[PDB]
Amino acid sequence: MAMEMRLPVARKPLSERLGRDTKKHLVVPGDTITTDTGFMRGHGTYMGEEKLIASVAGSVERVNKLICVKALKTRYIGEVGDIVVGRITEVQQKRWKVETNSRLDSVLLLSSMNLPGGELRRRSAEDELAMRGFLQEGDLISAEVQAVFSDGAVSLHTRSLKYGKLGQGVLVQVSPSLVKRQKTHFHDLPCGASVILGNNGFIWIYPTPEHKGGFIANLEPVSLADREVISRLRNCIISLVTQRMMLYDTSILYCYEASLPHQIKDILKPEIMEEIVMETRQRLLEQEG
Amino acid sequence: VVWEEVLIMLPDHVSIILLSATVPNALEFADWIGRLKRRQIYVISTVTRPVPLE
Amino acid sequence: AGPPTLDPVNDLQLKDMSVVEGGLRARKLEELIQGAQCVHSPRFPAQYLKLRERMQIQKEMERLRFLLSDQSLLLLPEYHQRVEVLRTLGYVDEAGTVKLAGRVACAMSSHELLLTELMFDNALSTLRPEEIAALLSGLVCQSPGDAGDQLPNTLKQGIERVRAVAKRIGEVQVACGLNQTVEEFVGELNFGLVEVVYEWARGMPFSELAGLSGTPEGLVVRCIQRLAEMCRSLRGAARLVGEPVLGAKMETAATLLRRDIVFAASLYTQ
Amino acid sequence: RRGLDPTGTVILLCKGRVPEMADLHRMMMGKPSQLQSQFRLTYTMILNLLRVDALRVEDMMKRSFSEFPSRKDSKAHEQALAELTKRLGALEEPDMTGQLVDLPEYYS
Amino acid sequence: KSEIHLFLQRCLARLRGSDRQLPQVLHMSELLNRGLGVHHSGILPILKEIVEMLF
Repeated sequence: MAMEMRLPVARKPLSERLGRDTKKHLVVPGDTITTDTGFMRGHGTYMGEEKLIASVAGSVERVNKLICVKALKTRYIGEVGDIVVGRITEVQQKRWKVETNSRLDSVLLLSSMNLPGGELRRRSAEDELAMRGFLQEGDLISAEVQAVFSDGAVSLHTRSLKYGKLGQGVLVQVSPSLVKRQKTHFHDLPCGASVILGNNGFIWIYPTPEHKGGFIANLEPVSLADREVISRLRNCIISLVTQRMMLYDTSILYCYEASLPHQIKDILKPEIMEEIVMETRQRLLEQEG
Repeated sequence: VVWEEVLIMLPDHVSIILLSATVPNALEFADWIGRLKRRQIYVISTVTRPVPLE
Repeated sequence: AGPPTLDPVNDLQLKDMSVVEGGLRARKLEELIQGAQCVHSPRFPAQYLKLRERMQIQKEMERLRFLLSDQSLLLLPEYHQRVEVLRTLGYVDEAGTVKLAGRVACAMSSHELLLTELMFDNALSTLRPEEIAALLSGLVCQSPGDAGDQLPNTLKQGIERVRAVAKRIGEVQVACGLNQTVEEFVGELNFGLVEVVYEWARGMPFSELAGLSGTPEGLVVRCIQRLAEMCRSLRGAARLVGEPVLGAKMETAATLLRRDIVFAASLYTQ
Repeated sequence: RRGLDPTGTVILLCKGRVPEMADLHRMMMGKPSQLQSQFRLTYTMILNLLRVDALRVEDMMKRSFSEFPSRKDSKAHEQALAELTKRLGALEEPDMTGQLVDLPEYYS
Repeated sequence: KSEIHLFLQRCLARLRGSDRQLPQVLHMSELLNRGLGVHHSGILPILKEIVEMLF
């Protein structure tokens, strides 16, 4: 124990460490985008006088009639059939309110919820009294968006077996633009734990559920060999998410394997992160390429 | 195809009651329904339709 | 050794390439067998029988795996040919990932292919609501088509800017592995009920509408309530893209279409 | 109705020519057609099932009724596969050395 | 016929006057007066269920 005290170091700009030239088209608000006979405005732009004027910093992406600008920092926008993770912040008479890093709050209707029992027994006003008992304040769920309201609000449902209240683990919050769209956002990484890559920016890390809805508590001690894996994935996720890297299964597996040689406690330094991110970059380069 | 798609997508907590009108090969259609779902079905058929008509 | 066998090629005049080629393999195989080595050794028959039995065993297990295999499905090649046509168009990108243009079509009711390309390829989004409420009738009118030469000059242009999109989707439809002709694909679209819904939407009484129109007024109301559903579902697409220029004249058309005869329905409503 | 009439009658009215009775017997006196299947694919089903991911197109394809005459004995199919694969290991390797080198080519 | 004209009187007169007098509804209620009826999906649903109401 020495309580090391280093000194701040000036940042090196322009990313000269690798060296690349962009071939894209970049704009800033006020710039006049192509103004041909007929075009359709996207999200990020607006129209003035016979002019398509960009309204946010980013890069233009067009698919065959459509000029739009993709910003690099926004809040989550809901879409149909999108996996999200949220937390209960208000319990109302006939609904809950969930925060999922959006411009508003998200509503979980009582009509869409896997009540205890998991079968056809009954649904009446007697359940309304105890609905506010089990889904209390500050709990974690994992649901799926149902529909889009008329003011940007999102309604999310829990009509499956893989959805419901979550258990033990750790949570890491990042920006909701570093999660890669896929067809399987549920993963069972062969390390000793699992992960859910929420499209809204919520990353949940929990141990594998041994064999085989919130009915089971399982509030019993977790083995020592599982915590070290969860801490390793927590630190690796922070490392990959920070500089640029877009997140998905192979990048996390690659960095996890790359993180074995030295201890989990000592990886917080600016350079050890660099020597791991560069190694993952080149391993991805020698595998994809 | 509408009926087949519904029947496959229908969950296992519902007890369906099919009402056909004397379909010949009904002894295996309910076999297939009773095997797709972990459920047991019963088949009833009659003869001698009343109010005879020529 | 055998009586002289008739020539399968020359004696019976069967001038089939397969027949001649199979004959040549048979003669070549007999010649090569005449120089065989294994026939001579001590236990050729027993090990030959063992090899035969083993070959049948391998064949039986591979047949059983093929029976319990996904490639055994009948229409799976058709499903693949119906996926490649959905990928050549920029809807699906690579191996089960859907683009943004592929998410607009999911939240529709009918004619997803012809309607998303119309939303993108700008041919309707620069017209007044009372007209685009008439062009959209050609999809679901379900009647024989005979237009009127007294219609405006823009309608005689407005009709082929969607048949061109039909003659743009048909070529990729046919040359992708599908067995549906391009012409019968364009034959689905007909424009019998195009002018009547126009004066109907402008706000003219139905009494002379039925008289002038050459069709009974029983399918008009159903075509209307079919049209109003797609106009109610295009709002979610205009909102998803973020282009309220069309989403405003479409909302005006939607409120301009709701009459009171449509909602009459039955006797004991209330 | 359930006895609420004396009898009932179904008159066939031919007004243009003789109705070719020989097909009349095929329809009146003849068992109904077998319950076949007309499962087919359209863009709407695939598009709807691609966005949400809880099923697959192969699952609805195989669990349909057109594959019933094939999948009725599937469990027996993999059971026989397992038994036959076990029976594979019980066969000693035939001799391939010496003058039996041409044995596989001779078999072919 | 009095029963027909009173059931039809309480059925048809539940809507606007412009729609109350139309060639289809007069050409159908006239044949309904004599005791006849034409039923197919090419007529108005309110006129569709009137026939089965009387039948």
